[PDB]
Amino acid sequence: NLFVALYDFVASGDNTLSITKGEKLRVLGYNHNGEWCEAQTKNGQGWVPSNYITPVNSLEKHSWYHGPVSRNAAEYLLSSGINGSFLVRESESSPGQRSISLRYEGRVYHYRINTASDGKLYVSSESRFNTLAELVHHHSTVADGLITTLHYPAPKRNKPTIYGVSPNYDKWEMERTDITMKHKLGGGQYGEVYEGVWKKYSLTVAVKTLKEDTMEVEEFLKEAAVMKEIKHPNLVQLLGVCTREPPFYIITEFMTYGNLLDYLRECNRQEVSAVVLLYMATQISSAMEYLEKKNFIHRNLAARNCLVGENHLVKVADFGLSRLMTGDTYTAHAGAKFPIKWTAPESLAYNKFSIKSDVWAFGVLLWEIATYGMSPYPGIDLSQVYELLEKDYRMERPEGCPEKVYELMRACWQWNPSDRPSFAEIHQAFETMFQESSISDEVEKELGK
Ligand SMILES: Cn1c(=O)c(-c2c(Cl)cccc2Cl)cc2cnc(Nc3cccc(CO)c3)nc21
Ligand SMILES: CCCCCCCCCCCCCC(=O)O
Repeated sequence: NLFVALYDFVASGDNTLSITKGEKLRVLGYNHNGEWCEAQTKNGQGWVPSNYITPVNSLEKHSWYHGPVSRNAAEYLLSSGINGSFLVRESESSPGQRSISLRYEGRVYHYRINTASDGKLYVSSESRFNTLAELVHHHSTVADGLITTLHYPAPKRNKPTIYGVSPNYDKWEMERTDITMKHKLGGGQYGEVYEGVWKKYSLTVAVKTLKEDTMEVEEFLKEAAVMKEIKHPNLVQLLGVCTREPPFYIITEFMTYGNLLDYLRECNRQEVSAVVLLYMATQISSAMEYLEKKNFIHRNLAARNCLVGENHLVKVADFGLSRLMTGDTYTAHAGAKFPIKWTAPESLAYNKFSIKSDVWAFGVLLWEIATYGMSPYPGIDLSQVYELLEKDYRMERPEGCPEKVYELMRACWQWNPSDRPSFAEIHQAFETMFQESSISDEVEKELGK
């Protein structure tokens, strides 16, 4: 029953324990939701995140084994590699089905790993092995059917998200004196949000403070309440709150690269190619699929409200969320002012919002991504937007945008909200979109034309 650490973890919450990647551990038990476990190492005993470690008898211990990663995600991971960079992944839908993804001369080759009647694994029928590791080791020395050898495991660059800072049940409150406030973020577009350092861990964070005469208190507290319940890799994560006395604080993880809109407008388009844009759009759809299933609506989905972290990780800002049984409608009080270009027709006309109006906004966000941040509805005056949309006018396909991506945009922009796809359908559509050629290849066909 031994485990090995897959990522480094530094102790700071006094009941937590520091571990080093590759070190062995004995697990004693789990916390209330299984997300943390009490472990013993040669250095001590304490709580560590459960997914930062794995059984010594598990495939995850191998640097090249990335588990449940999709074909498209694999192409993103390997976009930063070289000839011979590779990884082994498993199908999320159908467990047990694995494939090798390998980079060679700027292209990624995908190979299904076959299993014989006696359980042996192989890519080439002439070379079968008892275990996955033996198969990889064999192809690490001779290509034997593959375009080239498997030489460089794709790095696992991102530590798994930890939903909070403690293994204990509800321990959100923290000491304001342990927070050093720094400069405001976003030039004020997000309100009173500042970069800060959480001394106790010398950890950089984002802090929203309830200064007098700004946000209404009930609103601020509801936001804090909602955020305690949100747990998804692509939604900004809450780390703590200071609600014992003013100024109230909401403290979250810090996204280092700012918002997606600015990132796309200022990026190196060589580095941030179509496979990277697809990777980011997919992450956003995953976050929205979660809100959809958890009965929340966003109402402000746009690239300026998506934040970018390391290795193109993208998280949707989750301030302002509203609780709404998925299928019901939320009505805004007349007079509410909305960002017209991202607002669905039923919202513009009747102030009605639902997860379907978020689907419409996602379509506009997808167009912003595909254009590297262009302002929507170019060549059109806002006063005529609703009228034009009613006549079935929709933005034109962005230069180089693959046809299937634009069709998804058009599905999101169906006039009747019930005709639009769900976020579950949208996420699944991205994952199955380029199965017989890469997005890179499709962009080519679109341009060459
Ligand atoms: C702008 N903003 C927020 O509003 C929240 C946040 C908070 Cl503090 C409370 C509740 C909900 C959210 Cl989304 C979290 C957050 C985290 N990271 C960042 N990073 C960021 C934003 C703009 C510019 C830069 C570059 O210095 C870096 N910006 C963030
Ligand atoms: C999910 C997002 C996928 C959309 C990707 C669109 C990529 C467009 C690339 C445009 C090609 C550059 C043309 C040019 O400037 O000469």
